[PDB]
Amino acid sequence: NAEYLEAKSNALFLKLRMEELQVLTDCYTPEKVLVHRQIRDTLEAGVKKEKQELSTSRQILSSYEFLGPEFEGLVQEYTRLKDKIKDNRWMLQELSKSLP
Amino acid sequence: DLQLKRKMLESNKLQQIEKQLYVYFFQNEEQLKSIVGKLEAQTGGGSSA
Amino acid sequence: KEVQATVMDWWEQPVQLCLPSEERGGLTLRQWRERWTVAVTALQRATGSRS
Amino acid sequence: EIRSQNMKKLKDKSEEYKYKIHAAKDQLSSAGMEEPLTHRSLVSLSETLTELKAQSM
Repeated sequence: NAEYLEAKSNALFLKLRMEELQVLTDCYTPEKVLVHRQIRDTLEAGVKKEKQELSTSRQILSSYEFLGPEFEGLVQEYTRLKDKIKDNRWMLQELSKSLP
Repeated sequence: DLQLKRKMLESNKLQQIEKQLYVYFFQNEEQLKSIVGKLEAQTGGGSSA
Repeated sequence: KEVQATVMDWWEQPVQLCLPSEERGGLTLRQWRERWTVAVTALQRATGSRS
Repeated sequence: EIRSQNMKKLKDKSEEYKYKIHAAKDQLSSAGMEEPLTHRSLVSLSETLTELKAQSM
């Protein structure tokens, strides 16, 4: 009984493995493999370019962050004021077009 | 599950070609235009300029 | 479970959506697939062939 | 006694499977298929590029 159960377990495992390998042979034909290679090369070139840009930008931001919280408050205020001026100008332009 | 999906690819030739479309896209643009154009011409549409 | 995952990859072919901005013949792959799907659907409508 | 007979059939089938698995491994190698060229590996690589553009913006 012990021998029989062992033989049954081994046969089921080998069937499963055979069927897996047959599916992989159907999926990756030489033509497709070539395409997958082209796609890789484009993706790899993109990953490399973006990793370099991220590294340069992170280096510049680190120089401003060194001028303290007070500067950041000033920058926030400046930015708020520029945004309000831009909104008011935008409102004046829209009232002139309506003089029928 | 494998027997059902293999059968599905052997019966439907149009689905097989669909699955090959990305291959044509990266290897042969002319073929891609041709394969998609042949399928569009067969469909009569009178384009006005 | 691993074999089931492999069967799934074979059926979906996910590698076709990995480069969206690539244009060939002035159109993206998606656009081409869409064109294909519209054409296949038009052919199926003409050819009474109710799928 | 029935199980002993069935065990003989199972051993023969196991030998048949081992033979088909070798033949399939040989066909994949001739097609130049490497691990990084798989759907799963390439998707994984595209997902990494999107993540990096988001970090750069």
